[PDB]
Amino acid sequence: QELGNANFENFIGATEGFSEIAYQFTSHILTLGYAVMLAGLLYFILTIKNVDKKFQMSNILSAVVMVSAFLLLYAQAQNWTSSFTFNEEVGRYFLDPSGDLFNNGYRYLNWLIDVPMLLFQILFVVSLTTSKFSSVRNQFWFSGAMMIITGYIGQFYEVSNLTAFLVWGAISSAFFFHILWVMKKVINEGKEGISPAGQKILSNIWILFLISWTLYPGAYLMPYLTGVDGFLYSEDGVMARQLVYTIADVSSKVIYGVLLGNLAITLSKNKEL
Amino acid sequence: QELGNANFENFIGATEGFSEIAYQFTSHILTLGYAVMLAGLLYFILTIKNVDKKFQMSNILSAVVMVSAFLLLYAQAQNWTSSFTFNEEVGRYFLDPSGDLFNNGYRYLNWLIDVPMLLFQILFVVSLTTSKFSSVRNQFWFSGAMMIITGYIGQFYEVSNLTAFLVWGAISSAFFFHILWVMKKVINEGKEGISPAGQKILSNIWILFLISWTLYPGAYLMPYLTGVDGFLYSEDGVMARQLVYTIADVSSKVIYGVLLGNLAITLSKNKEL
Amino acid sequence: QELGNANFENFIGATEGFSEIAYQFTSHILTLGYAVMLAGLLYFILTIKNVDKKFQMSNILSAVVMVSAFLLLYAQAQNWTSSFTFNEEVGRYFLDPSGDLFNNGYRYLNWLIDVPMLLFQILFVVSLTTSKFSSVRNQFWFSGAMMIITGYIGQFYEVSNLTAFLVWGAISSAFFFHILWVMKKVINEGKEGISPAGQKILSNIWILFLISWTLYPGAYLMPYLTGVDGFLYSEDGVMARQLVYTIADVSSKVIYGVLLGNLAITLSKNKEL
Amino acid sequence: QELGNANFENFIGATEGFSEIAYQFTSHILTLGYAVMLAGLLYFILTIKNVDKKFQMSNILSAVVMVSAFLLLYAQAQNWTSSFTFNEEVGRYFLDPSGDLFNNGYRYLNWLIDVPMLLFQILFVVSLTTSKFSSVRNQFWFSGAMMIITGYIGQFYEVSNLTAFLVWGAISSAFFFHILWVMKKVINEGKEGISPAGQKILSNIWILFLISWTLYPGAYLMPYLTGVDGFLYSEDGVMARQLVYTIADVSSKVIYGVLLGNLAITLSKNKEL
Amino acid sequence: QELGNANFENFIGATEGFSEIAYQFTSHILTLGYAVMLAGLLYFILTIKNVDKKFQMSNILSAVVMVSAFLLLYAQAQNWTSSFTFNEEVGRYFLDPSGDLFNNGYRYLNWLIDVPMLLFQILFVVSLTTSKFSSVRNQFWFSGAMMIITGYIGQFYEVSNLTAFLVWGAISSAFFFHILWVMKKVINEGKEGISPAGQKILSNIWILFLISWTLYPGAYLMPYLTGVDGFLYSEDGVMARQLVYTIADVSSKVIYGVLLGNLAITLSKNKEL
Ligand SMILES: CCCCCCCC/C=C\CCCCCCCC(=O)OC[C@H](O)CO
Ligand SMILES: CCCCCCCC/C=C\CCCCCCCC(=O)OC[C@H](O)CO
Ligand SMILES: CCCCCCCC/C=C\CCCCCCCC(=O)OC[C@H](O)CO
Ligand SMILES: *C/C=C(C)/C=C/C=C(C)/C=C/C1=C(C)CCCC1(C)C
Ligand SMILES: *C/C=C(C)/C=C/C=C(C)/C=C/C1=C(C)CCCC1(C)C
Ligand SMILES: *C/C=C(C)/C=C/C=C(C)/C=C/C1=C(C)CCCC1(C)C
Ligand SMILES: *C/C=C(C)/C=C/C=C(C)/C=C/C1=C(C)CCCC1(C)C
Ligand SMILES: *C/C=C(C)/C=C/C=C(C)/C=C/C1=C(C)CCCC1(C)C
Ligand SMILES: CCCCCCCCO[C@@H]1O[C@H](CO)[C@@H](O)[C@H](O)[C@H]1O
Ligand SMILES: CCCCCCCCO[C@@H]1O[C@H](CO)[C@@H](O)[C@H](O)[C@H]1O
Ligand SMILES: CCCCCCCCO[C@@H]1O[C@H](CO)[C@@H](O)[C@H](O)[C@H]1O
Ligand SMILES: CCCCCCCCO[C@@H]1O[C@H](CO)[C@@H](O)[C@H](O)[C@H]1O
Ligand SMILES: CCCCCCCCO[C@@H]1O[C@H](CO)[C@@H](O)[C@H](O)[C@H]1O
Ligand code: NA
Ligand code: NA
Ligand code: NA
Ligand code: NA
Ligand code: NA
Ligand code: NA
Ligand code: NA
Ligand code: NA
Ligand code: NA
Ligand code: NA
Repeated sequence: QELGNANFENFIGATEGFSEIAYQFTSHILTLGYAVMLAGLLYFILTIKNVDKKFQMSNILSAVVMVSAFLLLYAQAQNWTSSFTFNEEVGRYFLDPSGDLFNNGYRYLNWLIDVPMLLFQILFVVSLTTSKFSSVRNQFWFSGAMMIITGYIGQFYEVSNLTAFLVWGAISSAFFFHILWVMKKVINEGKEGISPAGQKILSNIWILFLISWTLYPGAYLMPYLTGVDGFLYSEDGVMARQLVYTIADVSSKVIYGVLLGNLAITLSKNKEL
Repeated sequence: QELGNANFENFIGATEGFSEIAYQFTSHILTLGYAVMLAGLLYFILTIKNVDKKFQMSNILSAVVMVSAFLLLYAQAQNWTSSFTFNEEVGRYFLDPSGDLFNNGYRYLNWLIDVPMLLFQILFVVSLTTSKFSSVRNQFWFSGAMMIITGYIGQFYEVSNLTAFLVWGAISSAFFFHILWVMKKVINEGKEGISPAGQKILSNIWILFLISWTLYPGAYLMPYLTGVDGFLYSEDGVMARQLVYTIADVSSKVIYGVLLGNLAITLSKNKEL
Repeated sequence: QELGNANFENFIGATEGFSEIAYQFTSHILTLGYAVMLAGLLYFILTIKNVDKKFQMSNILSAVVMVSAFLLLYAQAQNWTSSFTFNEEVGRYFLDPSGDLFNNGYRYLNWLIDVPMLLFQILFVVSLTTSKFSSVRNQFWFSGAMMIITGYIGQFYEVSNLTAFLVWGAISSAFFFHILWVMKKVINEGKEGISPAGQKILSNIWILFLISWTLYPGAYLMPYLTGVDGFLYSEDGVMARQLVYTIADVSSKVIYGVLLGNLAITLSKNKEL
Repeated sequence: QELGNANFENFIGATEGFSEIAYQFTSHILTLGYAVMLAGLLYFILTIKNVDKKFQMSNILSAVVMVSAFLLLYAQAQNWTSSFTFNEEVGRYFLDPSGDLFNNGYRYLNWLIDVPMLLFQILFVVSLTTSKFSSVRNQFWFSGAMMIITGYIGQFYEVSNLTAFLVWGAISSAFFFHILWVMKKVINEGKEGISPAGQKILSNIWILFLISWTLYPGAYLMPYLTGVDGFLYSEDGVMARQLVYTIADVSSKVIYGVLLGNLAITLSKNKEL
Repeated sequence: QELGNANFENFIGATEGFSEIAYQFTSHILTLGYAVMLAGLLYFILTIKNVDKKFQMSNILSAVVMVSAFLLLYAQAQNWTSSFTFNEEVGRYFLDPSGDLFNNGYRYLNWLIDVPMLLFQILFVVSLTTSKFSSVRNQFWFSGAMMIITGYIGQFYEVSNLTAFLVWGAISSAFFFHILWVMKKVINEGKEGISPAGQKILSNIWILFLISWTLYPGAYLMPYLTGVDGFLYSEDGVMARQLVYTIADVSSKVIYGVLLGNLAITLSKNKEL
């Protein structure tokens, strides 16, 4: 059976198949994912007036990201259940090509919304000092797009061409390091001339950002993090990848948005928190 | 046939199958469930302005839980009708593995929204005295997460390994007892320095909370509450489990939210009821 | 063919099948049903501020019922088209058990929202005199639940056990008569000490309530209202039942809600009719 | 192949089948239809505050009609693609009875919302001089209902019984002429005592109303407007019917609603166009 | 096999089929498309109050376009995955006629919303000088309709009749040039009597408009832009066409709407950027 430039989920599914626990867990974690995003959409809309007018764009951009993430995770939850079907003889779920092959690439192109908007929205809460707004925005958006597109190309080859997978991944990582660099400056400048309570929130935002964003390259490498024929090149690695994505999605989008909202409240003249 | 680590609904469905009443009732009760949650979402949004600004976060968190519960019960309603198909020869509904096995685990991971948010929202209505907000929140969220995850692992073994089922269930129960303990403190402190009308509502909330939350471990054990080859290890137990879930869902999420809203009104300077 | 405890729609569908007109009409009338409810949801939300704050809960409860009725009629519309499939050889639609048997019981459990909320909402518009709010509410909700649950059990036996059908129906009818009794008291007390305009609307509400609610037991009996092998034990009775449900649904939920809104306007100090 | 009392789309589909252009166009025009209605729903809600309070009910009733038309055209768009399936051997789309026969009757029962509400809403913008509001409303609603129900019965016989088709159509046309008569009076009285700009809009509304509403009986007769075995008794007539419906739907519901909104603005003390 | 007047996607799909990358990418880019539009819908609604009342109609018309584009791209995303199915033997996705042939014509008829509304909305932000509002609107709408309808007819013949394809395309292009001419006048008059900041935004809008709108005829010609049996008459051309549509959709609808919003803010007495 030729699968070509397909994600490793399809190779595990076509050879060993998935146990009840592996198949059900992956469905459950994607379902939790899209439920969090629709709940988050409601939260960010309903709390718009908790902050001064100038900060409300951050709530709006959080809502924009919630719409993207809800739609994508809802679609992927259906893609999972469509791509793997129970075999009564062996009692496992095997690749069902009539559902299409499963592909994580759905996430990557939707990041062309998420990444630009997540990076942009902090610039509506913090005030820059030494950095120029337009310059930070342009660097975030350029490096964001390049990081996503190079990684997108890479993940198609995660089984078919390990070399292409690692080279494209390495190129993507360079743009990622640039984003980390710029965001660190933005957090530092944001701390300047605000209450200590605001400064503490920005310290928390930086840690959240660094960990949550690093989880995505972690999900990229997941199948090979225990090397060739390792523990993770298995249904266990399939489960781990979607779990890491869901932790990263909730952390990078919802918790990030909530912390920015809390910062906006502290910076708001009327509001106290 | 080989079903592995699957819920007992699939064993009943694959051996005896379900009568018209058992199959239809389970579909009906899940449909009522998701209808209550979407109706509740509308209620919590439309009543936001019935309470002082400081209490409105409770309405918002109720709405967040309604989104989670609606999405999950809607999905599970479809999962039920997909997993069991009419056999014309015998006139009963039998396991249809092309629909996937039925799994209650969908509920468990979505509780990672419901439980944390339900426990959190009371802290936006009552005032603590001796207990610290952040400390109560952290205990609720840590013990809530551990209770859910341990029970989640357990329910996969409810047929395949009764020992694992009972041990994981027992560990989960310990975290549950801790939650009951902390919530009792919160209700007691909440009663201090408020009107007798408010105190009565908090007394009602405690009883509602204790009964509604205890129904979940009840649903966990349901198939075995009449022992080996008991009355409940049957389509009658399948019906009973989803009925208990729906009573618990409506009670723990909607009625809880309504009572908290009514408490917020009594604590609101402008508002009266 | 063995259908067990199934609604008579399935017996007609499995024996005679449905003509184009019978099949299409039943689909059309259910589609009109769910369209009216979603349109009504929009109407009740958009007119909230047309009445004094104290009356707005009636708009909210109308909206809650609209959500329930929309969801249920939308689901039942799909259930109808799934349960009956065209046979090319004879040119009629026959029972397709792969879609599941058709069951009116979906409506019954959703009445656990509709009935309690419809009975409750009038208590936010009229003022009681001799009766206590909590007492009327409790009687409405207790007798409402018992009426629904006993009728729900009954309708499963409408073909398989005419005796059980009529006995459960009779028990349900007793609870219905109690509801009619309590609602008559509520209307009488509501008329006391209000404008003639208000009194006229309450007279209209009583007639609407009495006729619209009585249509439901009419739908229950429909197949047998022309006796054994009568005109209505046919596709014509199948059509008649869903037509009566749709007239009852629109009358009891939407028109009732509109009249209560109009009553609220007349009782509103700020608002004018 | 026995189709019985079915619309002519099914006879063309079962005999000649549909070319790529005929099948795709019909799908496209229904898709445009439902898109216009959901976009219109948003427009009528967002512009509510552009007119004086007394005129806002017209926006609300426009929104109500948008909900009905969106739901119906969305359902019919799916019904079209379900009822006709590609035959690879000849490269045409043929009747697929597993999808159900296609029926325009879906539209007719939903007109029980559209027609009453479209006729009603003008009475919240114009002021009558000779005519009583309640009397005009009752005439519109009675004649609207009778026009719809008689036409609904007729269209089932458009192939099976040309005589029934034409007689029911003729009876329906009588009620239609009554509606045209009453609406002409309403427009004339509406022009009395308003600005010339308002009078011009009402002149436009009358022309729009007369043409857009006459398109519906045009769609009814479409297959036979070129006589027996004429050009229109073909895939070309199938296309023409749905095109005429979509022009009529957009004109009678959206453009009508926009012109009424524009009239309301001119009659509004605060507002100007 | 015989495909008749069908888009070239179906010819590639039926002969060579699509690689994993070609099939998945096309699905991903359409998914991004509809996600951007629903996120944009939320953005345009939530930012309505960021501009003076007189400019808010531009936000409303942006929202209207978002509804159209979301619905269309969502439907087309499903049409793509329905029209091509994995062949296990060769590991490619081939035409699945049971899903219907794929057709870009869905986009064209929905442009009867998008094009008229996009051209109209600028007239609620800029002030004309020498040109009449009604005259510019009428020219936009007439030439817009003719451009769309002629191109719509053309694209059905892109394989079956290259001559019809190029002639209808040429006629469509003439109406397009007229639109470019009128929009240039509108931009010029719009620049008169506004701040240099406003003039810069209008310069950007003109460039965006010219490039984004020209991408549509580019997508029309895509398969033949490398001549007969060129590189683009392939899965690579299929990918390129949907990529160009998505870039054009985001640019012409969302970015255009955002720039108009930014212009409205600069022209707003209360607000500043
Ligand atoms: C055994 C087979 C025969 C069965 C035939 C049944 C006949 C039922 C007739 C009337 C229902 C009256 C029920 C009483 C309603 C109780 C209301 C209630 O529970 O609320 C009390 C309220 O609080 C006050 O203070
Ligand atoms: C076959 C090759 C195609 C040739 C390419 C044609 C391009 C120009 C088309 C039309 C120009 C004028 C059309 C204007 C249509 C009416 C709108 C209008 O100008 O009227 C406004 C009214 O006067 C209120 O002020
Ligand atoms: C802005 C986003 C766009 C990104 C999407 C990329 C898709 C590339 C599309 C077109 C390039 C091809 C231009 C064609 C120029 C070559 C002409 C040619 O090859 O000659 C024709 C042939 O030789 C005579 O028979
Ligand atoms: C919610 C969406 C977010 C925050 C997306 C973030 C995505 C990344 C940080 C992706 C990074 C990658 C690498 C650093 C290397 C491998 C390829 C990527 C794109 C997964
Ligand atoms: C609406 C969601 C709610 C209130 C969820 C509550 C869940 C529980 C209280 C679960 C408790 C469990 C045990 C104590 C033992 C067995 C495993 C669990 C997780 C079902
Ligand atoms: C919109 C929902 C409403 C108003 C539901 C009303 C339901 C009833 C009045 C049901 C009555 C019944 C009987 C009195 C006898 C037979 C069984 C029932 C439940 C259909
Ligand atoms: C959007 C809904 C509208 C405006 C509905 C209008 C429907 C009609 C004017 C129908 C008229 C008919 C006749 C006059 C004869 C044939 C049967 C009808 C019902 C199509
Ligand atoms: C978002 C929708 C937009 C902006 C649509 C624009 C459509 C066009 C500019 C279409 C132009 C065409 C030609 C100039 C020639 C070929 C046929 C068309 C219709 C694609
Ligand atoms: C930085 C992390 C990258 C480490 C690369 C590890 C090389 C993995 O090696 C690969 O493992 C697969 C599954 O085990 C095998 O099927 C492949 O044949 C093999 O190339
Ligand atoms: C704390 C409540 C747990 C009670 C444990 C009951 C033990 C049931 O025992 C189990 O019952 C099943 C169904 O009858 C049988 O199929 C199994 O063989 C048997 O092990
Ligand atoms: C309306 C309340 C009383 C109704 C009782 C009517 C008795 C119905 O009688 C039933 O009729 C069915 C269809 O005709 C038959 O198939 C059954 O054999 C017969 O028991
Ligand atoms: C007012 C318009 C009514 C005209 C009705 C006359 C047309 C009836 O002609 C019908 O045409 C069908 C297809 O062309 C044939 O299949 C039928 O046999 C024939 O009766
Ligand atoms: C202005 C751009 C239009 C250029 C028209 C080029 C003519 C293309 O020629 C066509 O190429 C197809 C694909 O290779 C072939 O299948 C056709 O047989 C051939 O007619
Ligand atoms: Na599956
Ligand atoms: Na598929
Ligand atoms: Na089923
Ligand atoms: Na499946
Ligand atoms: Na069907
Ligand atoms: Na089924
Ligand atoms: Na089709
Ligand atoms: Na079907
Ligand atoms: Na596919
Ligand atoms: Na199909």
